Amino acid sequence: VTLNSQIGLSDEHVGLLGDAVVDRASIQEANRLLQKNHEEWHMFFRDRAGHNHIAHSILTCLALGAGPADIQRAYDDGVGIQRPIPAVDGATVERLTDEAFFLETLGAITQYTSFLVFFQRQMDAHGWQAVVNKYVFSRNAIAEKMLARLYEGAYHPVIHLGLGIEFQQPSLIAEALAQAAAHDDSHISRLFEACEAQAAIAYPPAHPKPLVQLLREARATEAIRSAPRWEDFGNKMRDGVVGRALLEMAAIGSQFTVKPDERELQRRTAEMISVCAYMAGASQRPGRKRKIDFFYMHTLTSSLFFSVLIRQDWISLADRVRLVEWKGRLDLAWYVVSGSAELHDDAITDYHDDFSADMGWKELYAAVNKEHDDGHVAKMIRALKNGQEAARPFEAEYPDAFPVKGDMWLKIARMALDTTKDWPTDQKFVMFTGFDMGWKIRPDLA
Amino acid sequence: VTLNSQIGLSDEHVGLLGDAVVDRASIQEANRLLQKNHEEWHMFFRDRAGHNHIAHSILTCLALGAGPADIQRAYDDGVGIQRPIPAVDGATVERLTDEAFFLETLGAITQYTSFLVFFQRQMDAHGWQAVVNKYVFSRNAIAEKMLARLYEGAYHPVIHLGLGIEFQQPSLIAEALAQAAAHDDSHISRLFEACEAQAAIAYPPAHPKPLVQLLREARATEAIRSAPRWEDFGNKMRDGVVGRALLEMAAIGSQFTVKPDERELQRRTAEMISVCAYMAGASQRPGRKRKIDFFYMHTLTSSLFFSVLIRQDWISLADRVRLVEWKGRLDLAWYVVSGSAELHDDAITDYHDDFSADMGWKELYAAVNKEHDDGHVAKMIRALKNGQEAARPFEAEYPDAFPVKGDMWLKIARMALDTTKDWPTDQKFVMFTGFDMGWKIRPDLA
Ligand SMILES: [Fe+3]
Ligand SMILES: [Fe+3]
Repeated sequence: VTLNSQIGLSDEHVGLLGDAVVDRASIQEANRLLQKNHEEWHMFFRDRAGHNHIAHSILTCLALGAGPADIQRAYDDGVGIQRPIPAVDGATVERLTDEAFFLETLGAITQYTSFLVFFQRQMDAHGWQAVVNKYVFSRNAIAEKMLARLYEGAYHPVIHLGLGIEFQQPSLIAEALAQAAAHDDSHISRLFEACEAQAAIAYPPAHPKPLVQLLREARATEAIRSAPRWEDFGNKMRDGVVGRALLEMAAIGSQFTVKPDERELQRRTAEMISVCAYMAGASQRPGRKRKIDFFYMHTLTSSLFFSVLIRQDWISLADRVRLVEWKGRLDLAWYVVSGSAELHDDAITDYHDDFSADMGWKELYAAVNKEHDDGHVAKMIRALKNGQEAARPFEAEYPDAFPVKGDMWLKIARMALDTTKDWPTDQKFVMFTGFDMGWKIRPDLA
Repeated sequence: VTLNSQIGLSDEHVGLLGDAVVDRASIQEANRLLQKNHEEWHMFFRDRAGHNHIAHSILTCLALGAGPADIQRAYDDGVGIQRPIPAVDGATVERLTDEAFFLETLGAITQYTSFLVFFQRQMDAHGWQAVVNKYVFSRNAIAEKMLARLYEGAYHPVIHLGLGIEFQQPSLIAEALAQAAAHDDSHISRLFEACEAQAAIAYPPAHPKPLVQLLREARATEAIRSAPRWEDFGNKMRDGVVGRALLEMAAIGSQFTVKPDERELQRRTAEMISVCAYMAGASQRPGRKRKIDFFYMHTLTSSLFFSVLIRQDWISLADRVRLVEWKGRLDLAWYVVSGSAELHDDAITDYHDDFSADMGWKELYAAVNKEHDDGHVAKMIRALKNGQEAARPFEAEYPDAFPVKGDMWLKIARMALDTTKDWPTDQKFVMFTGFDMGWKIRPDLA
């Protein structure tokens, strides 16, 4: 029992946004449940596509004005699928200090408990800021591995990492570092390194291209669009993009360069958020019902937490610039993984539905704090608010790099609640909306 | 503030070519901008492929008949990417007299200012002719490391040096010796030495083979054509040519020897100039557009500065031949790095475009002095002039070693202006034309 491994929320740094009052009984109700999830349940409930969203739903719902029972609502929904946490092999723990052992242990889902004990015990020594800036931002072998593993599994470790920095809870930061260390490899490091590779020789992008301009250039490149197959299934990123369209995707991804200025870093960070929302909202089929993509939304949810990192004064700006660059390049990969679906602006500009035809951010916050899900729909509307705010200082100055502007933000958030209400968790979203097969076999899609 | 460290231009030696009248206001205008670049901006703006062409563009444009507002143009266009010059570490400076410290400090980009201060203070002592003939042509440990470093990075340090000996400004010669000292190593030394190595045991090339003959045999050698890969990217030379085809490529380059005659020195110097222009003008794709290669064009821009060296009386003739020798042996390595693109004479004999179908050397000079570029296209046309004149007394006697002859010199200089007018600096040339990847991912190539 250490002060780090205890999850204690404080009414001081509670929410990046801060546009909602938090019922104080939730904070005592949240910590009580956050501690259970911290020492009872496995982070990975399956080996593949397994993530313990219990903490993410409890935290994000809170920052949107959650009640007491609404916090219990998040724990009760995601515990029905939750599996117990492995034991801690103390031999691995004491051995994880040797650089040779830490690398050979990476990829062990069953060793998550051991990695958590290690990062917690190392945080009790040099602090949560020193651990991250030597296991993530350090440019040595373990860093250049753990850093890519934060983007693994649809940016789920880097979402865990961002929350622990938002509410300042080193126990959470320990989990994210352990989650990234016990993740199966998706070969996405091979894409990150190649993208920063020809970003050296190829010079110079005098006028940096908008990220949306690279999205269109991606879909036209048939080798990229043809890289994912419905037969690849879970290994669309491993045995598809990275496996077939590596050299080609890196050619598009490399052209996304963030100049090392702070306003420029804020500028391009918002560009990624407008693109992510544009991806989840404009991936609709003319003629069919509106429905969001399960992996396009994960590009959006994670965008909010990259605004957390660029504000941290304890990360180097090159690393802060590196986090947005690696973010934007891996998004163009996921856009192809879902099927590179066609994005037209008419669906988001012309969207109406009586249920939320006049709801505001607050009403959406309220209506989302009570609905039963894994927390995904909540995180969407939370990021779309942040995307609206962080883009506005720049929205008018470059209208060609921001496809989502002004009122489109609220529209997408409304579409997020409409298309997932009165639907089970399995049938809320679609998996791979760019694949015509994804809509055929599903009956609820019509 | 020393007389050597002050860039003062005179109307006595203003251009190796000298076939253009120079607006005398430009000389005063060029001197006010070369000094800023001499004491404000870093020689390397990035660690890899980073070079300060501001001095190169201002110098070449001036000798081409630049006006006052055209000298400012070159500075105005290159300063946007420039980064601040590092500080000088005085301990390094005072310790740079010890041979051991000099050898350990090499390769430190952050110590360019320190090397520049050391080479300037040594030129204030024994002169500019004495500093170079003891740190370059001295056959000791340092000079043989620095000489191979003068060819690093596509002959850019020797481009600075050639510009320093041409206009007689010891401040520029200091920057060139400090740029080659602070350069990263591409392992091209291990190719230079193995070139001269079997150029001793193996004997004797009775009738020396032309340099266009060694190109073709190097492309047929599948073990040389296959060493560079698209994944190697930046380090195509370090971890590709020398990394894989060191022993092989050394068998081709060593056959390029220069007999120590003085007419043989200018006959083999002009043969390199015609071989280089043959690489940048014939590297086209039958069916696709016309566009030069970014590294083949660098082999031609440097040929003029090797015409500055063989005329220097203060360099020994044995050292003036080894320069042309090493130059010709590294040019063979760059033909392979770009991809050993097929060179067919038809592309430079049947070249027509209305924009410059009838332009002479005086109009190309006029138009290139007003086009906004890094200075590469102005320096292409200038080297083809020096190549037309110095190859003319040898063109007809050996028509089998001058693949570009007569009117072909003027067709390539037109080709430079057309394919690089109306293009941003990033899209003026292609990077690696022998690789099919280089033409696929670029949309402008059609
Ligand atoms: Fe998720
Ligand atoms: Fe250059």
